[PDB]
Amino acid sequence: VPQELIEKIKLISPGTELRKALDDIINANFGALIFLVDDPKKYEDVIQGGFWLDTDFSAEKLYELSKMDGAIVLSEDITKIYYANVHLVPDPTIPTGETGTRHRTAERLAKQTGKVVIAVSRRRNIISLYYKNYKYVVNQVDFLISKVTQAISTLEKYKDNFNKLLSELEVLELENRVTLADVVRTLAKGFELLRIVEEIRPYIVELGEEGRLARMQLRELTEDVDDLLVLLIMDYSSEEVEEETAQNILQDFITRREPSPISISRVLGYDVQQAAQLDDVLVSARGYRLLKTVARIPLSIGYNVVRMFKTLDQISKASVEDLKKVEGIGEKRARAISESISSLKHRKT
Amino acid sequence: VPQELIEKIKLISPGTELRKALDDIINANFGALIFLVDDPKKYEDVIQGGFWLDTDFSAEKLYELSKMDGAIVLSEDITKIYYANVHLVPDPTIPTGETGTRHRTAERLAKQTGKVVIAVSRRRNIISLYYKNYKYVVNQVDFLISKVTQAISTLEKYKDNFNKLLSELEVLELENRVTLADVVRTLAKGFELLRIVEEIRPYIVELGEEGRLARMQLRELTEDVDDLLVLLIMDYSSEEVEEETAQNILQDFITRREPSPISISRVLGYDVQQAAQLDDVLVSARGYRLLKTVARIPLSIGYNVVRMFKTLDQISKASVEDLKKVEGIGEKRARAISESISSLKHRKT
Amino acid sequence: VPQELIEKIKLISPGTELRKALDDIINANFGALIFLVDDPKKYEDVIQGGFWLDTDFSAEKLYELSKMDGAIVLSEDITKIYYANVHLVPDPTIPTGETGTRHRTAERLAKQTGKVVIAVSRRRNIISLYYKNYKYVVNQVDFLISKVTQAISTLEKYKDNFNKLLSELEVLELENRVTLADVVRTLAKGFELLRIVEEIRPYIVELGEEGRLARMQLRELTEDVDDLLVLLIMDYSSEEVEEETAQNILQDFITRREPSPISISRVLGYDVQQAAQLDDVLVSARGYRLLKTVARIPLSIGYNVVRMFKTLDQISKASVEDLKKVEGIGEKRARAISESISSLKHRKT
Amino acid sequence: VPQELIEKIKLISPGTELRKALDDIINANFGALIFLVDDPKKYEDVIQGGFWLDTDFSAEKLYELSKMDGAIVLSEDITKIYYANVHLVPDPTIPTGETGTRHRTAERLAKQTGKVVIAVSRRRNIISLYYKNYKYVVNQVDFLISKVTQAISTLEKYKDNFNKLLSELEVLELENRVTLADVVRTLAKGFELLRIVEEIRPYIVELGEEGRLARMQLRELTEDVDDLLVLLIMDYSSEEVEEETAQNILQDFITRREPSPISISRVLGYDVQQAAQLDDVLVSARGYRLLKTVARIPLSIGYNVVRMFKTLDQISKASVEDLKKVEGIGEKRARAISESISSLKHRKT
Ligand SMILES: Nc1ncnc2c1ncn2[C@@H]1O[C@@H]2COP(=O)(O)O[C@H]3[C@@H](O)[C@H](n4cnc5c(N)ncnc54)O[C@@H]3COP(=O)(O)O[C@H]2[C@H]1O
Ligand SMILES: Nc1ncnc2c1ncn2[C@@H]1O[C@@H]2COP(=O)(O)O[C@H]3[C@@H](O)[C@H](n4cnc5c(N)ncnc54)O[C@@H]3COP(=O)(O)O[C@H]2[C@H]1O
Ligand SMILES: Nc1ncnc2c1ncn2[C@@H]1O[C@@H]2COP(=O)(O)O[C@H]3[C@@H](O)[C@H](n4cnc5c(N)ncnc54)O[C@@H]3COP(=O)(O)O[C@H]2[C@H]1O
Ligand SMILES: Nc1ncnc2c1ncn2[C@@H]1O[C@@H]2COP(=O)(O)O[C@H]3[C@@H](O)[C@H](n4cnc5c(N)ncnc54)O[C@@H]3COP(=O)(O)O[C@H]2[C@H]1O
Repeated sequence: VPQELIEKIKLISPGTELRKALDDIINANFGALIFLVDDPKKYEDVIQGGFWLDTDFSAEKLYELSKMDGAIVLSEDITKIYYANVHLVPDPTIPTGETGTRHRTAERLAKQTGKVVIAVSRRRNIISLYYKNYKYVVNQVDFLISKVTQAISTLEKYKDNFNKLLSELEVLELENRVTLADVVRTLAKGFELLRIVEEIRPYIVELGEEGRLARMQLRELTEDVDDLLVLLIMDYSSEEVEEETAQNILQDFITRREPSPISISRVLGYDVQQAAQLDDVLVSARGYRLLKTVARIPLSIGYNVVRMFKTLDQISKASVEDLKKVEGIGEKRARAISESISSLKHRKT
Repeated sequence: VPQELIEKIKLISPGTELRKALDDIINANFGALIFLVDDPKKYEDVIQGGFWLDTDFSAEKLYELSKMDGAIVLSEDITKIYYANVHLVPDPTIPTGETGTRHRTAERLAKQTGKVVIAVSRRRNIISLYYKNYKYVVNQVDFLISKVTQAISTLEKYKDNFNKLLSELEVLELENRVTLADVVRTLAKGFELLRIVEEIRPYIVELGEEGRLARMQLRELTEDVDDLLVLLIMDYSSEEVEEETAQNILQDFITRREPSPISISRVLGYDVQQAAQLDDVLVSARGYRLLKTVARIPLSIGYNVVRMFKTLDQISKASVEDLKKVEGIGEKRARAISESISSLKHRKT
Repeated sequence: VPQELIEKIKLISPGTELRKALDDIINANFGALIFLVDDPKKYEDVIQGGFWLDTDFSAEKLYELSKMDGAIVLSEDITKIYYANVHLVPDPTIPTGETGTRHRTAERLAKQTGKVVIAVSRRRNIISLYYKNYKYVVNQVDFLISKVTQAISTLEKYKDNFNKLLSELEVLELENRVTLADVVRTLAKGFELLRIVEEIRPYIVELGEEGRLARMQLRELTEDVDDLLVLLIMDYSSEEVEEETAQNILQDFITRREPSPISISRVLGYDVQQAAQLDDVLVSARGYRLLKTVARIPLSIGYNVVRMFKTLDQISKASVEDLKKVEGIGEKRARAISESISSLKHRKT
Repeated sequence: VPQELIEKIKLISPGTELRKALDDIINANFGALIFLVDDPKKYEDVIQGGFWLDTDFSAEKLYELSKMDGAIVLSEDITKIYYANVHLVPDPTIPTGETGTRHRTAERLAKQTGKVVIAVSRRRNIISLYYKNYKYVVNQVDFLISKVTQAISTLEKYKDNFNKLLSELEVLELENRVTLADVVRTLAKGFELLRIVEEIRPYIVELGEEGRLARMQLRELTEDVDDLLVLLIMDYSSEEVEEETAQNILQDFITRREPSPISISRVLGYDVQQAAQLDDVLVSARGYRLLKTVARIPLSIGYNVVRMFKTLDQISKASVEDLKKVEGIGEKRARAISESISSLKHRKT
């Protein structure tokens, strides 16, 4: 959805004065045809009759004016009401796939002028926004909340399964018994979880102010998921991979590519044919995930540790003395690494 | 519910153009009587007057036409609108249990012609679909979402209890202190959980496109439950049982038979009279569940392991050398089996 | 709420044909005044004019008849429609606190005849049922579902807190460091949880068929809570207490008495003044809870074990030989008791 | 929101007879203009015509009277209905930002008389309450329940994350490996959780009787959170801090100040510049949290223990003999402290 169009959508999103007025118009079953222009004098060819108002905008004024037949003309920033009860006359030759005089008029005028035109039928509760060659149907909050609440509840389920796969993989990592199947399975669920987030995003935006709690819920649920997926990619990719490259891997599986077993294993650098082979491939974590998230060791410094010990397994066997031989690790970071790992092994395994 | 009827239901399920039109008809309180035929010329005996249109179908056209009294005649694939404002005259002698001219007309015409007839009253919000001798009442999405959301919330509860019973049984299995009561109790909850899924299924289908999130939620919640139940049956049945036979046991308790303690113990091969005897019967897991789900050993190969060690208890005491004496188990699978079991015992017990 | 009245409520609960008709009447904004009698000939003094029908009842017939002014007279079992469009004339001297002719008429007639009278106003969506001197207002399903869904969600919260208190008490029990405060705190939450269940019960009943999922949810959530509370009472009461007596203690705190710290400690047999003293009183579990729920030892036999070992602490130190000296405990039950306890200590502590 | 205004809001909150009447007025689309005064005789200058009633108030009476045009005059405590169908004539010169005769009249009269004036338009479902220079818009229960249910669901998410941070910090505390980052992160989530509670509070109040379940849910979810945050502040502040001072720290971050890392660390007494330095600062718990919440040692006595051992780490190494050297700790409290700590270390680490 183009950004130039997303900007216009904000104009009638829950929270704005304009939307408050449109909600009331809908509740009263009045119809509405609103034309947003900047220079009223320049549309004497498409705007006919009505009353010249040139007054300050307000939700109550718009509502009251919508009681009359015809269209209302507002300024682009919704600060002035220019005309009311006007007859809009766009070029009849302009193609339109709309039905009815009001919507056909709205699409034609928007295409002809490159301006925003809002239409509301008397019987229905949707707001149709036309801008240039675009058409966006805005829904009432109740419909949006139902979809968003369902999506969140769905996300909770995926997240619960992600957490179980993660704790299981954690045990396998600490014991160095991880297979490519385990890794890919965890990444797959992580990619599916973030995809759901991406798909509900437009619903959230459209909710405007009414989407505050929904946003907070999405944040609490998916907080550090992205980072976690990036660290897993770095820890299990066939060959050393830069963080940015890992983040790009993530972005691709979250939008373009499809998170299938073989496909994920393929992008990780493993030449696998059948998904049954995944259980056959053994892999050892580099150690980034634990070093950063648990030992609180910056990636730039974690590279150094991996460069020397190569795997988490070796890192877990290294003494403080051993660890201090690494650039960037003093008695403090050496203790943190050593202690955080020995603590997890004892508690988890 | 016959499949030939489920096909017709899809025609007016959320997502289709036809349903979009019917939703609008309902919202406007217009009534509707739609007849779906393939060869319009062949019904001159039941179709009278009106206007011959023979035009391409669209939701807006259907809606506009429903403003007139009478019936609308569409093509079976909903691509053409043949007539509008017609008088439908089915045989008056045909039996009908419907009330009112419109619904009695619809049921008679559907029975007389073997075709689909859709009726909508002006005052109510349900869609009545008649086909041959069938009648299916389709509900609005809001009603369906309420029932489905409740069922899912209910499933979450059953699943939480299933998970607790499973972790408890896991401890008992690793310690070899399982009784027939423990097994049957876990299977019972598992059968009750899947039954709920089966009962909400028609609601999900009827939701059409609006049932996407609901489906994803059901999948995340019951993902590997079926497999798990089949493996339990294989591990605790009185005598060795094939997977297919286990899957058939599952299908029966999920639809036909009732998951009562004694009944489940009976089908497992145990001659028990009172449910109080279940706590008295000791049983030892064959080992399939752990071998497949944890060691990732294919059932065909797990049979071999069980054939030799007979029980999970013995399998847990076998060394890698011991395990490698089995056909299909090399140093890799022997390690996986041995390590995965010793890890669970240490962590869980 | 009297049972004789609960019986009449069932007549118009979701699921019945009568309620289906009333729902439609409400949806159409028609009013309704229904009189349920067994012998129509015997009310010529309160029933005037209208049409004598004496026909079989059906939802559609009732609905159609409600289009006329006046009242409808049905048979008590809702199988016949006796009159329609009648004028009901109860004694004007009978006291009534209702407003409007229809509701004042309904209450007077119900009091005068001891029969059921149902009233529905044209503008509102509630069903008012009058029977003798009772009046019950039945609500639409949507209102009931909202309250019930909220209550269940609330129960989930109390249950989560109950579970945390229980696992904490479990640790304390296995270690024999329980104080009267710990016990009372757990019982209090358990009494509050079951009370909520008792308060939502009428809402559930009133939901009729539409309350199936709600019931299943309440069952899964509070399944073995009652038993658990009874066993705790038996394990921590100051002096040995019979099961029935424990169940009566439970029933009282779930309805009559208020679950306050001191009050619960008082009824347990402990003479405590301030709630601050609770942390000062040390108590040792008899062992019933663990013996029955974990070792699967019947209470009649558990009494024997307690009679000899006195406390769970001693029971946990007893060998199989020691345990077998008890009446009712053989090598099987001795092993179960010994093994189940040693397993919990190892896993939990 | 001023308390003098909150008092007036209660007058029309769900549960009151007045609100029951207003809900009905709204459902019937009747309008309403209600004036609440104590001495009717004293407003002959703003009250004109209508009917003098001087009768007892009831919901049905108010409803019936609202069918007439004009205003209704009630007594301040809602016990009497003084006038009906009156013309209200407040001073036209008084400033008003309202639209329409009814709302402009209501705001003017409330400002002019310092009394409560309630306005309801025929088309909308909100109740507008005017009092002196205040204006409060009351919403229907369905709107409030949706917001409250969302907020609670959001709180559940924050609480789940708080619990995970707490268990993680618990491990770090028992092992004495806590950094200022860990502490601040936990406090931040705790401050964000309580803030949400504070923001939903007005919605809860406005729900009146319909907010009972909502309140119970908020209580179960945030039960001992405040105490826990206060104890953390006491355990990790740079210098010894009194409980009251800790509670004041809490109140500030829950309303005035913003819970940002550096800001929280700053108020704790640590001179930190960048949030990256937090991971660099090591801190040791005083021991209050564990002493009070786990050992059940009063803060007044816990001060003594800390005064001597200084840190939880030292407290965990102290023998019963060592602990008994402290004022206020006998064999009982010494055992509780020693045993509760050794139990946590064994179970958690
Ligand atoms: N060129 C044409 N071709 C065929 N029929 C025509 C027509 N012009 C007017 N009508 C018929 O008259 C109806 C009502 O016209 P009206 O101006 O009151 O009431 C109108 C008007 O207030 C507004 N509206 C529609 N087009 C407009 C425009 N170009 N400019 C300003 N307002 C418009 O929307 C209302 C409803 O529109 P709707 O089509 O549902 O309803 C239309 C339509 O059935
Ligand atoms: N054979 C008969 N016996 C008794 N009464 C008769 C009748 N034929 C017509 N009516 C009376 O006239 C009403 C309205 O007829 P209408 O054609 O406008 O309005 C009709 C019509 O547009 C449509 N409809 C019903 N039957 C139809 C049919 N066989 N073919 C096409 N349209 C039909 O449904 C609308 C409402 O039907 P509804 O029964 O509620 O309402 C009926 C009914 O009360
Ligand atoms: N004794 C009386 N005193 C004062 N006013 C009187 C009255 N009798 C009749 N009315 C006035 O006439 C209105 C409509 O009478 P209606 O019979 O059409 O329409 C009635 C009638 O169909 C039904 N209904 C009420 N009482 C009934 C009864 N005793 N028997 C059968 N039907 C009754 O409920 C409808 C609405 O009742 P509602 O009171 O709202 O509306 C009443 C009321 O304002
Ligand atoms: N001074 C004035 N300036 C301009 N127009 C005037 C006016 N006085 C009356 N009207 C016009 O008459 C309409 C209806 O008057 P009404 O008394 O029936 O019906 C009224 C009345 O029952 C009530 N209401 C409004 N102001 C009131 C007041 N000061 N005292 C008592 N009742 C009032 O609210 C109803 C609707 O008010 P609404 O303004 O929507 O509708 C008003 C308005 O369009």
